[PDB]
Amino acid sequence: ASIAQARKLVEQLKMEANIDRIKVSKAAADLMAYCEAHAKEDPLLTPVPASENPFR
Amino acid sequence: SAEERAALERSKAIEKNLKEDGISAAKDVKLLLLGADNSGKSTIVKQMKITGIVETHFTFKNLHFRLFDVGGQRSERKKWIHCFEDVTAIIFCVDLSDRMHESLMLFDSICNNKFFIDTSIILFLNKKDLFGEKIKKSPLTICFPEYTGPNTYEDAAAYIQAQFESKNRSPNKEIYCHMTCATDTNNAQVIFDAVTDIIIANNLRGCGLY
Amino acid sequence: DVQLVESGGGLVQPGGSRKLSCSASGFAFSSFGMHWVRQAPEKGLEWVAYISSGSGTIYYADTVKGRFTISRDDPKNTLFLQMTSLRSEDTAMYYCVRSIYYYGSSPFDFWGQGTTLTVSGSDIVMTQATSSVPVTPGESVSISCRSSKSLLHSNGNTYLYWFLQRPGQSPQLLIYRMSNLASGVPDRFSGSGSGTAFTLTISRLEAEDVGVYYCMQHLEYPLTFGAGTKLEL
Amino acid sequence: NEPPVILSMVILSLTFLLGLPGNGLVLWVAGLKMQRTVNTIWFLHLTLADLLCCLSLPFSLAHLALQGQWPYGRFLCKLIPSIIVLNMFASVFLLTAISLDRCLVVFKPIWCQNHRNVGMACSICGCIWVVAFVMCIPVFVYREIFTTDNHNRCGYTPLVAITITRLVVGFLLPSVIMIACYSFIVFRMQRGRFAKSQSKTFRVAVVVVAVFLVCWTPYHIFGVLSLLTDPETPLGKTLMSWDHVCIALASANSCFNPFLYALLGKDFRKKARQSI
Amino acid sequence: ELDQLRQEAEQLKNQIRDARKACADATLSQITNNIDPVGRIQMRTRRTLRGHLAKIYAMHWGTDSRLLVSASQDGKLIIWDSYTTNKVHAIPLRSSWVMTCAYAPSGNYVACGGLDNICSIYNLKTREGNVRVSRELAGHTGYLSCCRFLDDNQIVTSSGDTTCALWDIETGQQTTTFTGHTGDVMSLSLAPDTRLFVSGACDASAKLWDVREGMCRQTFTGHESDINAICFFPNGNAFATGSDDATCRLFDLRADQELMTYSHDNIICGITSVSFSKSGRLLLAGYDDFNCNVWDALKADRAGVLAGHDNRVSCLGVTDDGMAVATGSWDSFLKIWN
Repeated sequence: ASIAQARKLVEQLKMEANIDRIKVSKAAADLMAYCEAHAKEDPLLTPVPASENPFR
Repeated sequence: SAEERAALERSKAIEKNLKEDGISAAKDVKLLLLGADNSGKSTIVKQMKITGIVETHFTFKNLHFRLFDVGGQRSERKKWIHCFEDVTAIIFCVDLSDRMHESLMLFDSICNNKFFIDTSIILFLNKKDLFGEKIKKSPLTICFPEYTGPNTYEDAAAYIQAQFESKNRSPNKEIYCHMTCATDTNNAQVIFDAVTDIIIANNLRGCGLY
Repeated sequence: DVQLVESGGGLVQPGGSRKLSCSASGFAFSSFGMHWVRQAPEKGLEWVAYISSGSGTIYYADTVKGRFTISRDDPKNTLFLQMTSLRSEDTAMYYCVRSIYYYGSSPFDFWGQGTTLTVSGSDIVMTQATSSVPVTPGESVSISCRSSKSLLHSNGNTYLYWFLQRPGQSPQLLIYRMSNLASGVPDRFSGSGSGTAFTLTISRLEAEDVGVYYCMQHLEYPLTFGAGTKLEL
Repeated sequence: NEPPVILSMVILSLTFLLGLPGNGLVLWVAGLKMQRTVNTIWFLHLTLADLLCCLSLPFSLAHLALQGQWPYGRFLCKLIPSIIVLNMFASVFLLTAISLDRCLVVFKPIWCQNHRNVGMACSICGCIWVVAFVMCIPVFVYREIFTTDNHNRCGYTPLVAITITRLVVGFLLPSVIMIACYSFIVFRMQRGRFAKSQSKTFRVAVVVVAVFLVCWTPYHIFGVLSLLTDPETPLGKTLMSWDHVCIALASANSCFNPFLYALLGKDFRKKARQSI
Repeated sequence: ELDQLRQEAEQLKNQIRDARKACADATLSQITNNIDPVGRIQMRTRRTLRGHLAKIYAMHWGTDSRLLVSASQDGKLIIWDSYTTNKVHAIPLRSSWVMTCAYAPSGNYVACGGLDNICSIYNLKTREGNVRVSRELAGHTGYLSCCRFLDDNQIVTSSGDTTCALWDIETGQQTTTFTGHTGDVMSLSLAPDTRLFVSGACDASAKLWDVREGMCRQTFTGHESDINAICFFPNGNAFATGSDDATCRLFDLRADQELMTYSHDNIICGITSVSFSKSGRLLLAGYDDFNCNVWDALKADRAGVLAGHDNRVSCLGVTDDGMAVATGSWDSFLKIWN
């Protein structure tokens, strides 16, 4: 009963613990780079004039 | 507008259909049925005629009652109980023969719920004669350690009714109690009169005069 | 499947009347708008009448208003055309067409079978320059159809339709709105155009592609058909 | 600046300044902020009639300031003291309909769930508007122009029948229906689940009836007493002096109505507080 | 042997926590401190769609950024035209207890589920003109909370019986099932490449699955209450989860830990819906406090509020091209902001 559940849990933990992890700073850098590179194509943070928006 | 006028006509037609459907469906009387497991809910739902949710609709005196037996959902109540609000009343069934502390805890949990602060509860107590026979066999102090008095059937029934009815606190709702043995056909008139009273109270509250 | 059988045509004396029925089955007749299209023995198609879903709007042609009338029977799944005061030029074989309209719909997708009826200024002028072209299998043929007015509306959609009528059969919709291929049509058929001048391209023409091709506009009623370019083997 | 007329301007000014804000805000809330429940239609139409009365109040102010003798054309005096009567009688009839609905939603709970929707309320309100317009025709057709002096004043079976009809359909049926209905509602609240109540409902009913009967009765009293007392005498001179105060009270009832009908609906009170 | 297994599990959890802690050298706020703030974001209601009569529970955007499907407790699922505010379709449901809806990427099918334990697929491009129920997937013992179309053939559904299952609309059989959650799974989101998905359970945890292999990969537990919504970053390497603790947090797939927390002192109501912007700079979250707050994804401060709803907002969605945002609430009003 509980033996099978414990075996499944420990197997899941062993398989999960073997995931490679990159530094947090690199992740923040790439999120920031993606956010900055596509800033031009964002009709929300940069308002679009009434000529070029369908929701007039 | 060259051929979009046909699209506008179609949109208007289906909007009219939606409005008609809503007006037609607004006339139904909704009731929520709760209670402990194996407490006679099946008996009463099969007594007034007709896997997740089981709906039993029937007509009595021009009132279309839509009764939802939602006992089949063995999950967390808080994640789906909020969609059952705006219901006319809550039917609570408890087995008097047995399974009483759980019933009291469930009644306390469901009567003080945030979404049900105004919905009155129609409380039923079936299996009256089984309880009388058990009293004739065993005292009623086994279930309630702090019960003091004569061991008559009427005394015990009144004490249980008082303990169940004392759990509410909101001034805006009342608890309707009734006695049944499941060998009767009076389980439909009680619901009818309670629903009429709740309708009168809700209308008076809505008009602002209450 | 979808079936549009119509009957009630025959020899009619001049000045008489005749009532036509278009029986429909296999689809939801209640939500479909029905047209009426006739075709002269030696000429092209000619729009006649139109009834909308729910019997809202009814339109008639210049030579049709007053004499004719179009009605439907939704519970009985039939379309009716009471036509009166038959002149000598009313001889044709009348079709039945379903043209449901919504965003992204495909009007004029299915055509009827037809009943022969042997009788004893600001409109858009849409013309096809060439009325006959000789073609061979394995070659590419292009048919052009010029319009008097600009068919490109302010919303970006141009209303040009292309039909093919095989010998002995009924016309089948090929291109709707001048760029969209109808369902069931082989991919080798393509269409294009710009505002006034439109063209249709056929690649790898086969023996089953022989027939007469028509161009049609849906900008505003009445609807004007083209002259009809005939491609023969 | 005699007391009987300076009091009339004082009442008219306070009525205008107390009604235009309240009526405008309540109309805005009930028209945009609030939904379209059955009960909201009655309040919407009542506030529409009261805003019409408040907007016609400046006409009364101008008429009282000039002691009659309207300087406008014939059509202006053919219009204004007919829309005034239409507004007052529409307000009265909508109050009566509100009372009838209050009794109906209580004495017949079963029927008022199947056959009770927005369409019925809209149709009833349309019928009220139509009957008020039909009943305000005699004051529009029996109008005459008579100078009889330096300035051209505005005034006019011709008077007894219209006075009797106005008094009947503005005093007897409204007041009797309102009183009987509220008595029945108070009585019904003394049977069970309502014993803790009947202390606030009785107060609301009695205050509404008292306001309605104190704001309207003098107008009809002096309207009849003018038919009873001949003119060119102090008995009649006092009547015409106090007719301005009567009209001022009639206008004041229109601004009093929202504070007793719209603002008692706690949900509407919260919605108005949020909007403001 | 139970004690040995428990000790092994405890030491594995300790190792996982130590590894997650070791990778943290600098927070997200420390790096995005030299960038300019986006400033005040003023958004106005351009269109209003008033068709429903009950509380709206879910909505989805079309793949062409023009069509929209909305599901409410009235038992209907209407298809909306965003540009013209027309209604194209009105599909009546068999069971009125609906809590989710999905719109197919190709535009042919619309899903629906709820307390009836059955996922219903509808066919839009039918030759007869009307909409017919193509399939009824019935394999769950609990309420279905979410469903997303992977393609025209297979769909993944999240259920309230602590299970998630991948289906096959062709034959209606559970090709693969995902298990491991302790509580109800009330959220689900698919990757841009439709190669993997995450689930947000009621036990204050989030797990990372993959549709092909069918096994959990990583677990993210940082919350203190039930998780009500989840959504990936547009890049596909991060996601944000909103819980009932009145806070929404940013998790990184590659870092396998938190990045920032988005909380305010004057915020008490729990999150109901979270969505990202097209560039990922704006994170719009729906609140039970009657308002929608626009959070700066890199500065962790409020850039504006979306007020104008009379009740709790149930769902929110940004168009595929980023032009507009749509919010649905419990007062049966759906609003398009721009």
